[PDB]
This record gives sequence, structure tokens and C-alpha cells, in this order.
Amino acid sequence: MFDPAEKYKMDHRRRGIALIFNHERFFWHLTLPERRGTCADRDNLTRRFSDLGFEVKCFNDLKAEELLLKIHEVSTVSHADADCFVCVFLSHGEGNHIYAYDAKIEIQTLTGLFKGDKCHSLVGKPKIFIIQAARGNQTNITEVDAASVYTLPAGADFLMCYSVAEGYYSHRETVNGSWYIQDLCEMLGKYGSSLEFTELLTLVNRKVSQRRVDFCKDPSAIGKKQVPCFASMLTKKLHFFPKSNENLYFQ
Amino acid sequence: MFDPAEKYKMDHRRRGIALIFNHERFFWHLTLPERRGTCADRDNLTRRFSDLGFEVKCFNDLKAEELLLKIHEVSTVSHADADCFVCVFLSHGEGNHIYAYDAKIEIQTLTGLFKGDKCHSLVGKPKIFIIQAARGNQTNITEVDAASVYTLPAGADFLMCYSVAEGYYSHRETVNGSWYIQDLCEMLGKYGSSLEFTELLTLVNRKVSQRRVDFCKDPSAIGKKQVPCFASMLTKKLHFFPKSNENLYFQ
Ligand SMILES: Oc1cc(F)ccc1CNc1ncccc1-c1ncccn1
Ligand SMILES: [Cl-]
Repeated sequence: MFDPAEKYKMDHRRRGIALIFNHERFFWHLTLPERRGTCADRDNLTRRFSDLGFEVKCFNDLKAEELLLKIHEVSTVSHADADCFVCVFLSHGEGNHIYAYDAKIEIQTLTGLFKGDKCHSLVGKPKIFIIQAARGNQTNITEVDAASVYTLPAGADFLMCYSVAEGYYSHRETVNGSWYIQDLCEMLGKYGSSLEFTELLTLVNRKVSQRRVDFCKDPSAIGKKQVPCFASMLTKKLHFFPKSNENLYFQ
Repeated sequence: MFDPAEKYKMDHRRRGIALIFNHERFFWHLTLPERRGTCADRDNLTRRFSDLGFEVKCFNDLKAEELLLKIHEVSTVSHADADCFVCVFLSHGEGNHIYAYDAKIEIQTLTGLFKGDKCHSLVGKPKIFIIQAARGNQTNITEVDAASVYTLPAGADFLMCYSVAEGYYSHRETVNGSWYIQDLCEMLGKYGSSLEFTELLTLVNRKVSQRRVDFCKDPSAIGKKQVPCFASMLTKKLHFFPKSNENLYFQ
């Protein structure tokens, strides 16, 4: 009875929650530069995930304590009537660490809260982490950062999506926002509601990798290409088809 | 002329090379156990990749010099008349290392040889690595290894495929071979010639993650689940549709 075109069950009452931790400025003593244009990324994401049925919850420049509280809160609430869970980090990072305002947090400890045992209402549901994070360098300019965050996998039914891979560079425009996020959001607009999600992330790889870096205004920025990637532990096709809401309570 | 359904051009004269480095025994002083059943994996892969058009080239228990010579030989030959490239490692590993007979080799230097820069004939063509490699723990017995090899990316148009992710366990049967290779090879047999390759890898993720580990002949092997993963830096849909070989030279 085995089906090679098996899809994730996406006919629950509500889509689910999409967390966005949005980090613009950092504690003085971390010496990490401003991320001017992250707020465009946050707004763009907030719109595209809204249009796909997500309850979007944005958080700006949380300290480590505040951030762990808010995520663990979400991890221990019930997602029984939800299709999936999405968690976005827009910040700096190093290795297996994302930066809150004041200190680094081990990514595995954030993903671990949503692993089958610890969050039962999400077992066998897709759990999607999108990570725009690289290393701080130390009107619309393009600022460029060296890939620093490891392209980590997680557990069954996770999809880890990374702006940039080892040996490549993450770009952010100070008004329009991150290359990766612009292209993710553009692909969500056009094909979010129809395409399989990894089919879509593959378009984002193309879009981003095709952005030319030969005739940059800054000479140093030349030849600093950006290739994103995703690490999939998904077990089925993932679609975000419009939800049948006609005469239904979805709040 | 952006196309959401764009597929890698797979209409070259030949499919390409599939390298299989198969490692059963190791130099005494490494203190690594034999990998009984890796020869089933090597024969199963040889058959499935043959049946998809690949010129399959197997190498057994090469030392680091021999292995580097053979992979450098293949990387500087012309693949201009080829759709793609497949390289498989069946060995032990640690971090970003795979084990040859006598020493560990950095995986970045192997994947580095086929990067657009260094292997022009393969630029914009899929380069596919498959890695059955865990920590050597030390009739048909099921031996279980701890995940050890990093699920790292490898640059534009690379697909890195891993038997097991951080904090899960890799299984090998001494006669039937590795769970991951069995399930991969089953899905290649049935759907290799029709399905997009990442859809296929998603079926392998389901098949392996569903294998029960609750009533094992070893008590200590109980609860040691296996979740594979793949890191995709591909920019298009990858298909291995049968090639039209009627009155055509494909050698
Ligand atoms: O992916 C994994 C698989 C495992 F079995 C165990 C641990 C990890 C996570 N580590 C990494 N993953 C991807 C790229 C680099 C690293 C990396 N690089 C250096 C140090 C630590 N991690
Ligand atoms: Cl064929």
C-alpha cells in the first residue's frame, strides 16, 4: 500500500504558528554590527507566511532569557489542531550558535524543544527553521558577511533552511533586505500555495546563486558569491495549498 | 524567462561516472572494526546506478594516496558529454573526515575537486555524494554505529546525502547491508527512472525512519532510531528518465 506521492496531512483546522526572532542591534560588549534592513525581511516574511495561513509572531532584539522563555512557551503549548511549525532567525551566528541581543544560543537546544518526545502535538508534522545568520564583519548599500553558521540537520520531520553555505557570502541591502529573504519571499508570493516546499527552496537556491557579483560598486565585494542550501529530514511531500475556511472557526 | 519547473539538462550522450569507494577492513593501528555487509551495499548500488545509465567504477579498501589519485584522475578527465556525477563512500567517518584503509581524508578536499572552478566539464551539472559512514563502535547480525560524519553542504549543484544525522544511529546487517543503502537501492529500482531525485531521497527518509528498533536481539541496540538526511545546493529538478540508446554510442 506504499505511496511514493505521500503528502503531509495539511487539513488541520489552522496552519500553525510562524515565530520570527528579528535582531537589528546587539549588546555593546559583543562588538557585532547593526543589521540595517532586517526589518524589511521581518515585514516581507510576516506578509508571505500570513498569506499561507500562519499565525505570525514577531519578536525584536530579545535577550537570551526572553527568547528561550518565548520559544519554550510555544514548544509546550498544544499544536494538535495545527499542520506544521515555522521558526525564523534573522541575526548573526557562529558554528551551531545564533545570537540573541546579549549572548549566543546553541541552535540544537532551540530545535530540540520541538523533537517528537518533547512536543507531542507536532510529531509527524513538518517543523521548519529558516536561518539568515552569518558573521558580523567588524542610501541602499549591499553589506556582505562570511558564512559562519553550520548547515545543521535536526530530527525527523524537520527542514533546516540556510541563507548561505560554507565558503560563500550572505548579502543584505540596507533598505530592501537580505538576498535570500527577498527571493524566498518572492517565491512564496508566486508559488507558495501550489509548489512542494523543497521544489520552492530549490528555486530560491537558483535565484540567489544567479545574482551576479562581478560588477559590484565596492571592489572588495567582487567574486563573493552566495549559494544557500536546505538540510531535509522530511518524510513526505510538503504543500501549503489554500485552506477550506468557508463556514469554519480557524481562530 | 524564469521557469518554476526547470530541470537539469539530462540529454547528454552518456549519464556519467558513479564512483564507489567501498571499505570493509582497516589498517590494524586505526582500531576500527570490519564492516561486514558493505559488499552487499556496493553490489546493490552497482546494479541500481548501472540500470540508470551510470558507468559505475568500484574501488575496495584503497589507502589515502591510491584513493586521492583515483578521485583526482576522475576530476581532471572530461565529463562534457555527461549529465552528472555520483560519488559514494562506504566507510567509517569522524566530523569532516572519511576513512580510507590507513588514514582519514577531509571530505571538503574530495568535493573540492569537482567545484565549478576545478572541474569545468561539470559546471551547472548535478554532483551527487552519498555517504554511509559512522563511528566504528568496536549469520545475519545487525551492527549499530553512532552518527559521526557532519551533514555538510558542498557548493552550487551539489547534493550531499547522509545515512544518518547528529544524535541518531546507523544500522548495517552483515548479509543484507546498510538500512540506508537497502532502502535507497529499493527506491532506485522502483522509482529511479520516474521521480525527481530529492522526492526519492524523501521516500528513503520515510523508509529508514519507520524501521522499528523496539525488539532487537541486542538489548543495548533498543531505542537507537535512524534518521537519514540530505543537504541540497541543487538549483533545478533532477530526473534520471531512461536515455534513448537505439543506435547510439554511450561508452
Ligand atoms: O551534521 C552533524 C552530523 C553529526 F553526525 C554530528 C554533528 C553534526 C553537526 N555538525 C555539522 N554539521 C554540518 C556541517 C558542519 C558541522 C560541524 N562542523 C564542525 C564542528 C561541528 N559541526
Ligand atoms: Cl538509462
